[PDB]
Amino acid sequence: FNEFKTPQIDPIFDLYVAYGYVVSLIRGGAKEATLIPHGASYLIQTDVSNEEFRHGLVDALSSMLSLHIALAKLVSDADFSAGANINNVYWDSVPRNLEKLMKDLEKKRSVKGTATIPITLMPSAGKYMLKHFGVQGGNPIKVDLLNYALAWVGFHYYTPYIKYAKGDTTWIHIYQIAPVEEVDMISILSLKDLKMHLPHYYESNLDFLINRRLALLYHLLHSEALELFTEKEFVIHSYTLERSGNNQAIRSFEEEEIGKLMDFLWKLKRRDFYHAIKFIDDLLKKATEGALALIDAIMNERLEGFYTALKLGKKAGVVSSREIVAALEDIIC
Amino acid sequence: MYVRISGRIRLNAHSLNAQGGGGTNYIEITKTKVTVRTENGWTVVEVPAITGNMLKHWHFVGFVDYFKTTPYGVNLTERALRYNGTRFGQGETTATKANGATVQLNDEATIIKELADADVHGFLAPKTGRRRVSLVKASFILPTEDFIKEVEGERLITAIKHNRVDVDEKGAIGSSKEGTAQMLFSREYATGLYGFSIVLDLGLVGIPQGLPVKFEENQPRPNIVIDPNERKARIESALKALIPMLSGYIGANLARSFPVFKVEELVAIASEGPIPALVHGFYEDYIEANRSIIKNARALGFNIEVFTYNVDLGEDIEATKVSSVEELVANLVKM
Amino acid sequence: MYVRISGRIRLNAHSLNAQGGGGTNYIEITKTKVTVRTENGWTVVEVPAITGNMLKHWHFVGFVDYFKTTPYGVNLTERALRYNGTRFGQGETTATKANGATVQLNDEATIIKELADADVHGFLAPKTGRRRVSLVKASFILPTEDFIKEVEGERLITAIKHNRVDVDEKGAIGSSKEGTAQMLFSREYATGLYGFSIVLDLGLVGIPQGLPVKFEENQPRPNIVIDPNERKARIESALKALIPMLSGYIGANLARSFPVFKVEELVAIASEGPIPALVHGFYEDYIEANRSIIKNARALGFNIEVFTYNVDLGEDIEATKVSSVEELVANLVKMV
Amino acid sequence: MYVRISGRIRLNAHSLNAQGGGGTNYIEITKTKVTVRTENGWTVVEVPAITGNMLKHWHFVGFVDYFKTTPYGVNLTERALRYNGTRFGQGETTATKANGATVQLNDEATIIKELADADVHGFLAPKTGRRRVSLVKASFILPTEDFIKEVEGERLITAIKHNRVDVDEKGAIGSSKEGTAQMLFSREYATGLYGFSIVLDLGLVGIPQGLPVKFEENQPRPNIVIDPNERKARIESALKALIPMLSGYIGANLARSFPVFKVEELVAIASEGPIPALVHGFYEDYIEANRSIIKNARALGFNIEVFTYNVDLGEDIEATKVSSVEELVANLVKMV
Amino acid sequence: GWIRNIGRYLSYLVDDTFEEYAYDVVDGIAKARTQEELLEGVYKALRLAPKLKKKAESKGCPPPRIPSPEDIEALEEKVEQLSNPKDLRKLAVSLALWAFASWNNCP
Amino acid sequence: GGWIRNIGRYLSYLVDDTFEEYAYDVVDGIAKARTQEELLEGVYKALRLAPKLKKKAESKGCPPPRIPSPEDIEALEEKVEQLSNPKDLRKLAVSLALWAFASWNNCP
DNA sequence: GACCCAGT
DNA sequence: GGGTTGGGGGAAGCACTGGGTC
Repeated sequence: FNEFKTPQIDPIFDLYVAYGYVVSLIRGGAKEATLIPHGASYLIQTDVSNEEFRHGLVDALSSMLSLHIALAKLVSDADFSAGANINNVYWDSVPRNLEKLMKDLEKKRSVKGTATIPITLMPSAGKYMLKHFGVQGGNPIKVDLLNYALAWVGFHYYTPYIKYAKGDTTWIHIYQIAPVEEVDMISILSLKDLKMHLPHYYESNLDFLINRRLALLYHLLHSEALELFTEKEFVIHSYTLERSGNNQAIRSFEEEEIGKLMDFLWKLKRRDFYHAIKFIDDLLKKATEGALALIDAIMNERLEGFYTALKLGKKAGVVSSREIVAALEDIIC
Repeated sequence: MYVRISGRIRLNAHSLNAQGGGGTNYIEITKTKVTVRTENGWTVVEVPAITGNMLKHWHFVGFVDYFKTTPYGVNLTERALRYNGTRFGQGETTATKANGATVQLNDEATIIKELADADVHGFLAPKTGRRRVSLVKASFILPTEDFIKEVEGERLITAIKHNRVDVDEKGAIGSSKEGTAQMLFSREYATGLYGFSIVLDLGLVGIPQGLPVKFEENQPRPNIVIDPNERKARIESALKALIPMLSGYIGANLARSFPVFKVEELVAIASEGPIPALVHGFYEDYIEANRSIIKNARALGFNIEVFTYNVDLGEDIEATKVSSVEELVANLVKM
Repeated sequence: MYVRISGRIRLNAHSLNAQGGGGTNYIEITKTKVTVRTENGWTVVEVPAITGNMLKHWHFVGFVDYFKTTPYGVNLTERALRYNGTRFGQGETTATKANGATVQLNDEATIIKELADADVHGFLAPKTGRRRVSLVKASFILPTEDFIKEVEGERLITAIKHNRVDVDEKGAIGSSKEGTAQMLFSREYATGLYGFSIVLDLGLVGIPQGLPVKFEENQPRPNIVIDPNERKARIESALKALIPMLSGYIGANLARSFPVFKVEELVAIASEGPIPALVHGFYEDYIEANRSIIKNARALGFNIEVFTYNVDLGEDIEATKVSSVEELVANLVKMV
Repeated sequence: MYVRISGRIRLNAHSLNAQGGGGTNYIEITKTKVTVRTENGWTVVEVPAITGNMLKHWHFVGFVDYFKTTPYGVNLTERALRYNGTRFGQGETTATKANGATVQLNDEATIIKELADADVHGFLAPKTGRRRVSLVKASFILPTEDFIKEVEGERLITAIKHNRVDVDEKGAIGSSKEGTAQMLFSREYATGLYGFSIVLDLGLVGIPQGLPVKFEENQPRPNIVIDPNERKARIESALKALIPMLSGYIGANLARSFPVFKVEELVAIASEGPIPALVHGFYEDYIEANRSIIKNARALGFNIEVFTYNVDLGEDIEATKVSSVEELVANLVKMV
Repeated sequence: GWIRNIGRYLSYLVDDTFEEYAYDVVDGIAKARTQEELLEGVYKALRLAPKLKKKAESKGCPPPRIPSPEDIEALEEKVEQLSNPKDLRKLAVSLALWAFASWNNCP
Repeated sequence: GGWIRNIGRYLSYLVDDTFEEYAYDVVDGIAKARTQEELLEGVYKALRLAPKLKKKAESKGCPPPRIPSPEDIEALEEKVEQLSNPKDLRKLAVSLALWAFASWNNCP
């Protein structure tokens, strides 16, 4: 039993850094591991040595550099380079740190530098803090390279994100699952499957990505991952990085729960599968304003939401399959 | 002087606390969550709530409106008339009044006298410190869980589309290159029964918090560093600023929504000295709890006058039957 | 000079405020959930309603029509005369005057000195950055609580199908692919004891937000940009824009719906000063509220002018028994 | 020049404005829910009514019929000559002139110059986006509130069942097995003391809405794209279109319809300036509302002429006693 | 469940294969809350039987099957004791939900 | 309870085919009524066409229609007097008219 | 406190 | 009852104060 200590800085940043510990220990084995939740600490309990932890990190960063150099001061189009990154100054600074550990971890040397965390990994960051009177200069939140590198590895593989640019503006929505009572390797590895690599949709037909609460449904639709949430308990945390008119700021940040959405989709896509995706995609593409009434009815069990969306969507175009109607009444009864 | 108003409000179909419209087209209204106890458990609902920043901004708006009536309207900052509410800055030491007078930031004594807006809501000056606490405090406007107990569902969010017609040099319609402004967006309006609670601190108007008392004749008296006759006028300028609240001037989109506003029930306490707030207009047990809190303050030596509007509030309390906010103000302006 | 009008209207047979789109059949009417009692708790009930946007647009339409007759009608936006409410949208850096001139976009007062549209309904200047708060505030149109309590919400919506007769020159209507754009569409119509609570703030006309006062000898004097006679004429036109509100020009689709109207109980308060808004007519027991809003407010030192119709009040205040809204606004334009 | 007509008429067993059966035989009539005062409380009841689409279509038919009389009837629409009310259905970019020429839909002024019907009735050109709101507003046709109070509805439907006779050379009715036509369908008809109200905005004919005035010398001067004689002829045709609006050419069912439909009382106002619309006949107390709206308006220095029937509107009103319906628009047209 | 045999008739008035497109009845039945408009709305849907009977024959497919009266009373016997809106909406919304289906029987 | 189906079977013979009799006016008036008085008027108008339909079915080969029992008349009479409020009057006004359209085997 | 940046 | 049409196209957020570095 080693019980790797995890520093507590931010409830969201600590989620990313601690939840990203598993991607390295899997590369190094670490059989019989667990992750005890603490709300924000989220401590890993594993009976493994510290030496293989760096062997996990070197493989993870080799994968990161292979992804980065493949696409294209050099700026890629990956999650850690330009996908979820809203600030251009971190388009090249972030990879430079990632390759920097190649001169530090390969020959078994500890970290000595300390970098600046961007807003994408942790929204509470910024430039203008308040201590006693007025503001300051730069970013007072400075993160050591050890905890800095452990966040991007968990961010790229596990937590998904949706990007919808439409030319000058840009909307980035980031969702992540946080365990709250217990979790094991069965769930944390399964959550990795939800990641959407290169979620660059653009055009104009795919406008349904408006609003975060509507983009989460589209992200979840095409990922029929593990449905363990019917017996487990998990929470979804989401945040947006709006860049309307080249104005990088956060305008939407809400806390919801994913278990009821899991149950809704699990109970919906059971009688048939061919027509359910077609129906939901049609209502999302055509009934842009109507799918909000459908998504809102899920976290509160709203009866009128199950009808308003269908009413507003049928007028444009809807297949309206038979087996899916019986799926809604399975939740209703 | 020291007035605590609270109660329940029935307003519906109102656009308050929108998401802007910088690039988002569907302007969905803010959505909140509230817990409610039922069937030996707790359940939540996605119901909107309005922040009290709207209430504070409208108090600021009404303060200058009722301050321009009296001939004492000279002592007011220029930024207050344009609804700025910046209150100087990290390096701004001079003030911009209606006549252009300059004010030096050295202490609250020379600030609350020459300026009136900076005293009700406070100010700050990081260059020289001297922060002023807001004398008026607002509360978040959220729907009561009694309405949830009797509803626990329904849409209660009216989504309506609005169109902005546009014309060309002769009446043509463009798509993406003709230079048109045709737009088709959505607006969500909120309904339900909410609650309100406002506290006023008129005892610190013209009296600095650092030296609230004179204390030079072995007799503690209020340290009114301003002229009493205009201090009394300033009392009403802030007391009547809550009148527009009880009429409909709440939130934004007033030109296009103007919430259907009518208070069903309220309770207030007025006193010469500091007094506790009764209850937020949220919990079901908001009457009897007040029935307790009054007897929790009378035994301590507080000359509290209770004003009730559409509530019996028992019979032992010497409450006054109030039928509107205006006669409450008229009964408070005397003292 | 702030005036508050609030009252009832037996507005019925109207397809106003309709949610439909080109590619959307069955153009249906707006429905707003409301809170009522129905001898029980504060329950929620569905009922058709009308948006205040519409009322604002039709107030603009009436205001420009009544401002045409004014001798200073040349000082108005050309697009305003085109029955268009697009006041400084996106795509242009300036507007066009009625005579064909333009408007310059740095100072707020110079925008409204030769234009009477942004001085009566506000404006927005995207590229420049400046903005102006609105003058007239319109409320939603909701029926009385007791009306929907007695009928407990029995549909209250009538859907009528309408079609055209687009027959070809030969005299036959065959296939869609034939070229006959002829079809069946449905319109929803509603009824009820609706209510409105429009408010106007004529004390801010010609007063720029940046520099509302001058204080050249340190005296109370708001900074007016237009001539006082021009300001009086603009205020009179704004007040005269209220007659079409009850005259049937509530909403669009008058060519096919033109809802029926009748002057119900109305209350108007105006005393040329800061005045609180009135109580909306959506609540059945609001009349007694009007017996307490202005009962003691008159004793506060305000020369409140009250004009009432179809209500006896508490027979204790100086409430003028005005016949209709045109006499009401005639009594208002004579005191400015 | 603006005109407002309203009043009370009586209909007896008319099948005007029906949904259009379909396979179904009972040809269900359009039912509209309206408010009823009632000594107990405000209730709602459904009654058969007539939509405004009809009134507008029949007004257009009368307008084109009386415009054919004028020598300048060449500048018309081929669809208008064919009694078609549709305006540029999607599928064609340009249009066809009634003379047989082709009308280019690129300028609103040219469209209104070459199309007299679309100038007053508006149009819709989604292909090029040309829009113009109609100068005529038509309301519904509803029974008055006092009528419903004194009759309580009593389901107010007269159902008569008809058949179709298909007699061939053999003279066999058949059994719907060879290709015959022997079926039984039902048509219903409605009666009641209804009301009418139509608004005419005859001040924009010949003037595009995009450019209402020229202001060549900073003076009010409307810009007309046509010669004044054509404008006067169009005004005369529009005024004469209202004469059949109370004669019987209202509704549909041109094979069984045309009930009595004679006016019992009518009220009208006419003035070149902006004037309010009179109360549509629906209520038992609209007479004094109209009296006030026509009396107080004259106090504002408005050159407005009021015509009335049946009700003299007291002795203080100088309104003449107009008996028929053509003399009203006639006295209006001599005063231009 | 006496629902699968009645929802297909409600679906007959929304499907594209039968172009009559009457959503007024669906809107009336969806927003039925207290005691009466739920029974009144379903009347409008069940009345338009001829429409569908003629429209199916006008194209070639067999006429639609009218729901059997063996289970209609299940709504009347259930709406009585379920007077409160707590569980009455719970089935009123499902009645309108089952109206938005395809039921492709007219190829 | 029990008589609703019996009266609905009778009302079914007025809207079904194989009878050449289609009178929707009365069935429309029975359901979407406003006052208790017109309910029994519509019931009478629907019930009046008993003898004209009791004989044509057997002539066309269909079994004769089963006339509703006179005992159900007592129930429908005694249900309406004590219930005068319009709140729960429309539900019974439309309950009997609902069974007019069903799958009754009128002509097997 | 003046610099920085993007791809259908 | 017996057939013709079920939207039609156009619009379905611009500008506006970007927040990080160094």
